[PDB]
Amino acid sequence: DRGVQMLLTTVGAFAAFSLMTIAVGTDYWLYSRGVCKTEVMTHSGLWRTCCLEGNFKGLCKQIDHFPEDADYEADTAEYFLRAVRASSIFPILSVILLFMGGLCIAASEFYKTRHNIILSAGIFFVSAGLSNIIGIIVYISANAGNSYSYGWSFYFGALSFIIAEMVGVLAVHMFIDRHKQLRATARA
Amino acid sequence: DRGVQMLLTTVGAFAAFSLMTIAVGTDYWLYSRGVCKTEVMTHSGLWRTCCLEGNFKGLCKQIDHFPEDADYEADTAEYFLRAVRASSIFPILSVILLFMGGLCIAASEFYKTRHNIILSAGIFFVSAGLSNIIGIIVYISANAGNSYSYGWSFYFGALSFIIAEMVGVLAVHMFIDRHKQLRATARATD
Amino acid sequence: DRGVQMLLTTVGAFAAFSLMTIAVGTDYWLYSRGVCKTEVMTHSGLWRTCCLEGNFKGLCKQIDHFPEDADYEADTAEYFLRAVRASSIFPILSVILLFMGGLCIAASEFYKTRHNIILSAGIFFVSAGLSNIIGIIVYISANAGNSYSYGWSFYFGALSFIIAEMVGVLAVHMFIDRHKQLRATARA
Amino acid sequence: DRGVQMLLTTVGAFAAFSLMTIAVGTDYWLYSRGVCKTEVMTHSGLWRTCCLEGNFKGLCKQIDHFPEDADYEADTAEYFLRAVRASSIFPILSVILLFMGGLCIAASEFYKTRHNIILSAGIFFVSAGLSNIIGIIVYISANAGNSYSYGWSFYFGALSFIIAEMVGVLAVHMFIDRHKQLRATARATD
Amino acid sequence: KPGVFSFLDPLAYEIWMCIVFAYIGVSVVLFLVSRFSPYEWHTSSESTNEFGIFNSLWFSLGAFMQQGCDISPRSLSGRIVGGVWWFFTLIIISSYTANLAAFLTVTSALSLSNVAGVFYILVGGLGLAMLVALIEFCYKSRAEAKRMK
Amino acid sequence: PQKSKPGVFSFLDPLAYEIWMCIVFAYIGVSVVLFLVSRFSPYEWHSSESTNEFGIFNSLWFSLGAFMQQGCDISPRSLSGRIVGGVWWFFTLIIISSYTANLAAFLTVERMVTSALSLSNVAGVFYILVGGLGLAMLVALIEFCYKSRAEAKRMK
Amino acid sequence: PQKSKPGVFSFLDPLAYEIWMCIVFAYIGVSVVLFLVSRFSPYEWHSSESTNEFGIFNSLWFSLGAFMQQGCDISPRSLSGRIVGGVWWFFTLIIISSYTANLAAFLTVERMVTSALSLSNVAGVFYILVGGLGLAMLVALIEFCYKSRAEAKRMK
Amino acid sequence: KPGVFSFLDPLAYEIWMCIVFAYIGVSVVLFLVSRFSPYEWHTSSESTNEFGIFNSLWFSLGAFMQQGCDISPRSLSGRIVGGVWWFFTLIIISSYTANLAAFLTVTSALSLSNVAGVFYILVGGLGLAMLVALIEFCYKSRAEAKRMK
Ligand SMILES: [Cl-]
Ligand SMILES: [Cl-]
Ligand SMILES: [Cl-]
Ligand SMILES: [Cl-]
Repeated sequence: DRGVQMLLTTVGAFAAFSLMTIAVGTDYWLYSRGVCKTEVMTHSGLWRTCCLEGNFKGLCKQIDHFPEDADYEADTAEYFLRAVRASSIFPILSVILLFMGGLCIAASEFYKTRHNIILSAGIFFVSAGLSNIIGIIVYISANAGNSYSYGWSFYFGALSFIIAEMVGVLAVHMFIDRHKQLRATARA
Repeated sequence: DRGVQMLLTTVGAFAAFSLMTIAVGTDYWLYSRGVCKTEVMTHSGLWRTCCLEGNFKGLCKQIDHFPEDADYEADTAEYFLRAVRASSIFPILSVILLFMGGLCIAASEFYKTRHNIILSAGIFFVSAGLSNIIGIIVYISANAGNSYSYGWSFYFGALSFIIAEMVGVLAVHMFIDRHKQLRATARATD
Repeated sequence: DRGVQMLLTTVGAFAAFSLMTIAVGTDYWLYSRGVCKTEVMTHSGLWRTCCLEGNFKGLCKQIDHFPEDADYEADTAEYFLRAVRASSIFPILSVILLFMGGLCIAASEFYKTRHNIILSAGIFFVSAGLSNIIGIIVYISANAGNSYSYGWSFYFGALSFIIAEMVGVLAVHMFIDRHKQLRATARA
Repeated sequence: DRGVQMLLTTVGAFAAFSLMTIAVGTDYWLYSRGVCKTEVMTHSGLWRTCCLEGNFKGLCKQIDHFPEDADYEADTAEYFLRAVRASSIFPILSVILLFMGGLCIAASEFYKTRHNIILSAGIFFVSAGLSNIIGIIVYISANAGNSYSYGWSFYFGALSFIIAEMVGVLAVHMFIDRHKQLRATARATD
Repeated sequence: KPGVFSFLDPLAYEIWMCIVFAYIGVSVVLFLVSRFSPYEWHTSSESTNEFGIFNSLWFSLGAFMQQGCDISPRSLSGRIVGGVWWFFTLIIISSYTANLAAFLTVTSALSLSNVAGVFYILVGGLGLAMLVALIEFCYKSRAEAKRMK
Repeated sequence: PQKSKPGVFSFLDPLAYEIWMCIVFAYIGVSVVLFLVSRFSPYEWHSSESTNEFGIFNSLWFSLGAFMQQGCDISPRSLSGRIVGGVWWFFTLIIISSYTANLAAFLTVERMVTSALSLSNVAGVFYILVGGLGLAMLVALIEFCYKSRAEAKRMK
Repeated sequence: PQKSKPGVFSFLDPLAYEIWMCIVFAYIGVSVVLFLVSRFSPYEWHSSESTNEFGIFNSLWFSLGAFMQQGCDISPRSLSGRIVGGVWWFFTLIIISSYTANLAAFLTVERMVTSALSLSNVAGVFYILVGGLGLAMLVALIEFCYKSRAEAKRMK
Repeated sequence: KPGVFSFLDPLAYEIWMCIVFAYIGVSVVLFLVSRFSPYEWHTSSESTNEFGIFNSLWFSLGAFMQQGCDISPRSLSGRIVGGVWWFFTLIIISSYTANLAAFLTVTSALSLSNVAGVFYILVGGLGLAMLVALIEFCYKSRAEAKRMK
């Protein structure tokens, strides 16, 4: 049904947006051993790392995105990867594209005559998933620059990627169905 | 050819069930060196190990399904494998599925109107073969966890798997033929 | 043309038969260093090996198919392999199958109504080629049981195998064409 | 679109021929250390090596196409490779084939009736590209027989190969279109 | 002490997860570039190609598994997707095979205990496929029953 | 004391005999399940022909081709058939990679009881191939003879 | 003194740059020759359609698939096209075997200027994949926009 | 000192010769068992299959080259031939790949001097195919000319 498909598209878009927004702003991307002030178990995210035990428990330190002591500068590729990881450009880009796709989905209900809005929303969702993939790869690769575990914010981003791809598929299907109905009306 | 197919299916189902039951019951699964007293050549099955030749011939001892000391349960996979091997859940499940398929075949012969019973029999036989595969894999892996050889009970189980797969194929073919005849008769009557 | 195809089949059958008969009867299957009396360059075949130089030039010696001095017996597989190599069963069998294929071709030449004789000849030629392959493999494998080269008898056998395969293809084509003509006359 | 295709084919054929001729004539094929006196950075082509920078800048020396002493004439493969490299038979053959294709195109523009000339031009261009490939492989292999880099003559030859393949594709397309139009007109007149 | 799923050792866990994500993304993009255009539909209308989402997933899986399938992209964008996925598959599968060869050479025959996990996965997949087929058959039977009444 | 050359069936050495037996069993099971999920449902049937080509013989052919990394002219189209095919493809990938990792090393093992591969190391493969060709010819000839007898019975 | 990790394009390391350039040239040449021998003859043409599907775009697709160990939905049927296909198949076999012999070793070379593969060793492959997906989307959208403009022109 | 054709080193010369002989024999047997029977021809009549001698050679070559073709045997004998050829191909190609890896691991990048021979073979094949096509075109043109007069 068209109503069921629209409800699923809207619910999935909102759920993916919420999951990725929580992912980008939470400090549970990674569990590893480190220092939360200026080796103990710590939970880390895109921006802050905080220890789970000790006297300093609950205090977070900004991630040293450009450590000049342990690596004392590096090549152009390493610095470029460090800048991309520090900016978190791709997770935030995925958030922005998901929000724009949700806006397109919402605006299309009040503009039922316009057909390219659904296609634009599907493109936005697919691009948001691709940006999610690039951000995940950047984060994992930059973490390499001895036992660690990923937190629920990372898996929140993974589920957001999957949901964004599903919602994009649904949006493209809705676009196809609307154009099919238009062609059928043209035949009649 | 329907009667011939019925007879072949019944005979094959009975043969597979009997072979699997004999393999589960008997203790000629593996020939290997060991002891049956709580190094001599012994023959062991799923439950018991017994000595051939030597001085303690005819003595059967229950297999200690949880060997080694210190009982390390850190890896749950190894304990899970040991539990599965000890219970012999998969060979017995294959026996049960073979019996269920035979029961379905007999009921279909008695009813001869409900076609879904033949489908159920075929499904049961295919699942029995798959359970036999899983049981064989579990048994060999548990043994892995010293020249050895496999006795006739193991090959009886293998032949049971083969025959069960053949009977499942035959039962599915019978289901297909019954539905094809039903469709042809419906077309003719219309 | 039927006449052209028959001429090609007969010529190829005769050429393959002659080539393999010379191959099984000549003493130039292999060139290697050895002794032809009772380490000098010698030319070898299936049964005899002569030396090409030295004081003992021209003296062939029967090949020691079961040497008990340099090998002093072996396992069942080696004994079976050397028995097969000594008997030369597969080269001689290829010769025999080529001869029977030629006989069938001639019989069909003076028995034009019977159609299965061409099929039999094609089967004989294909089997002769397969026997050629088995014999070549057996010979090379037994030679293993430091520089050597193969003579013109070995390549005579190889070309005989190729010609036998071609003649078998031609015979099957003739059989197909004959049955095509039969069924076309039946249709009319 | 026929006139556009003709113009593109002519322009591409001329460009490929000119690039190949310049690459063959010039000596910026490889940048490597060496000498040009009949270790300093030098640039060399198919016939000459010339010193840049240093004190002997501008000095050009003919490449010793048969180096190394003891003249080991044991393997014919190495002598064959050196002979092909020294003669530069394949780059010059590519130049000749490109010129022949251009000549065929020019003759076709005049006759405008014999369609087999366009096919000949396409064949010539494709063969010229293949000869370029062979020459590049031979040149690199002979160099293999110390940081180095390739100059702009090498990339001129590579671009010439690419353009020759493109022009060959275009010429074959033109031949196909001419025969298709001929067939369509024959159908219409019948 | 290699486990039952030790055949996954040559590649890290992150590579496997990103492989799954990449497979999903490539399948979705293949379907999108194959079916979104109204100009690819001719006269419910029928598409000029067979690259729906389910068939796109099947194509991607067959390409990654070195098996192929019965369809192939014909358009420029679909073929770009297919070519880049082919390059990715070649690199990833070759790296896995080379690292597995290195892992196995740390001549002893492989034992069944090292492939029991893949056997378990295979039998579980067979059971799941049978269950899906049975559920579909039951649903079709219920649909026919309500159609007949 | 003499070195033991590897046997004529040395191509089976890289995998244990239990692995080979389980491979055969898995192949049979996969073919049977493919045929079952492809042909059992009456809603997949249109005298009356099925929507797919996956009969038992064709299922065995497809499974054998998939294990040999070759492929046939057919491929499953339904969800369940594609699940079977995909899991078989994964199994084949793992097993074939494990087998072919060190095949050349396994074929030239000298047992006490780099170099080019010799023909004696693959003579067994060649023997099996020629035997298969001969058996195929025998089967074809037997079928032709049977059909000729049937035609003679029809004409008499 | 720090160990230099392999670059983001380290999957090209096993083969020299000259080999890569010659591979590209060989691929272009094979595709062009395949198209030529398949389409040039007017006796291969039946508005009028060719007896085969081997146009320049399809020839490029076939050659790329053959080099990628994948295949496509078409295959040459004539003697001349099959010669090109067979020699390209032999080339692909040799080159791909040589490339994939030691890929895992080449991907984890630490240069002073057995462990599992890490994601940083294949991040470049992933980047190229995502870039290709994005480029395909861009091309499809551009084609749709152009066709919409053409439809609007037709309507007006 | 590896030669121009050093990529053939992992297999001995006798293995290559027997590979060629086996390819020829398998193709011939495939054609024979596919086409010999008059009962495989339906109504010049047309065969129920496409396995003529040329197509049998093409199928065998595609199978050995790990590429496949557009046809596949359907009968029992043809499928026996195909299966045994698949087994032979898998063993032989796997052994060649493993021995080539061993030969190359005697991490230095491969140079063009080690593959110039395969490049030469490729270009020679392209030239031969072009020559064959041109000869066929000339023969057809002469046939058309004598048909028009
Ligand atoms: Cl954070
Ligand atoms: Cl017991
Ligand atoms: Cl002799
Ligand atoms: Cl110069």
